[PDB]
Amino acid sequence: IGSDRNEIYQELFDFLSNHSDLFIIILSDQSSFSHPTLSSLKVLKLTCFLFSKVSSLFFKKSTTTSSSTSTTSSHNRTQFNRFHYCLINLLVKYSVNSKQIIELVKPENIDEELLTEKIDFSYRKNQFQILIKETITSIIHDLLLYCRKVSIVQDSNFGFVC
Amino acid sequence: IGSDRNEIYQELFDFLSNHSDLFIIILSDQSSFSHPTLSSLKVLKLTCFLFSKVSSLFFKKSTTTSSSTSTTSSHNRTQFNRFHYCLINLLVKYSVNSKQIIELVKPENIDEELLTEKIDFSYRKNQFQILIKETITSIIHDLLLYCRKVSIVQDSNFGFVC
Repeated sequence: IGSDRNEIYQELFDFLSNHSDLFIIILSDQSSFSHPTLSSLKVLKLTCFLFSKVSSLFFKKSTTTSSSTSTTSSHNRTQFNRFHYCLINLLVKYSVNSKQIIELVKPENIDEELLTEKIDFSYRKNQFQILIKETITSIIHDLLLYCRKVSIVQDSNFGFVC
Repeated sequence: IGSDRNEIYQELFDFLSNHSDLFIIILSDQSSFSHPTLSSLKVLKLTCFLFSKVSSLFFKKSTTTSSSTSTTSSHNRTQFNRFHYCLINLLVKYSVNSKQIIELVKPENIDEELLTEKIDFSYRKNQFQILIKETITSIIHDLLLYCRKVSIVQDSNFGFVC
């Protein structure tokens, strides 16, 4: 029903918004690790998808000006601004440096080393440099869905500038 | 006088603690710039020195339990915990990866390219790979002074675990 997808998206909103420092540390991709891995990218692919799904509640819970506690509506909008700049800076990092990231990622498992030897006959690359790249297609895709759901609002009003 | 060094250290404490998210971004050294530079290290050498100087106020303003606003003393201690983990993770990054950092830094000026051609007769290295290294001696030294001033308190009581 019209309830049930918004209920799922509200337990996900209030998850992401209580655990906000962990999700800021994930969504900055401020990686102290001198190589990224395919499993940090597996986690990032899922995190950007969740923010793309919940994006319309991120607009609403930061724009509903209730006639009471100005100290909470400013806080919700400050969390929104932090998450928004992280998600926009990922759309810079993962598009512009896309090729360097595919050339910097390392395997974590013998399954991924056996994809690092093997070529793709369509591409030459190895199969690992394609699984990384198509994980990066996924990161860019739901980041662009987040940007669309934040730039264009209901009744076709404009939202935040991406 | 006994006032005047605490005046200078208080304007520096309340500087570093109001501007906290800028100093967290400096002190994490989560360098998304795919090479570090000597001038980011010039800034980091000064930032670690200021936190080493102010460290004893960072212990006091996070441990003075007044019988009043538990909502502020918990906040001061949360800022302390953020700065402390950054300064400790720098002491990991700059000691263990010390040699790789000297092999990853680039010059920003023709003055520093003219130190990148020139050898040191004592060392072979170039002179730039020594100026980087001795900037890293400086970063490690005042980070170790911070750790000493935070591990060992007045009366020789123990402080925070480094």
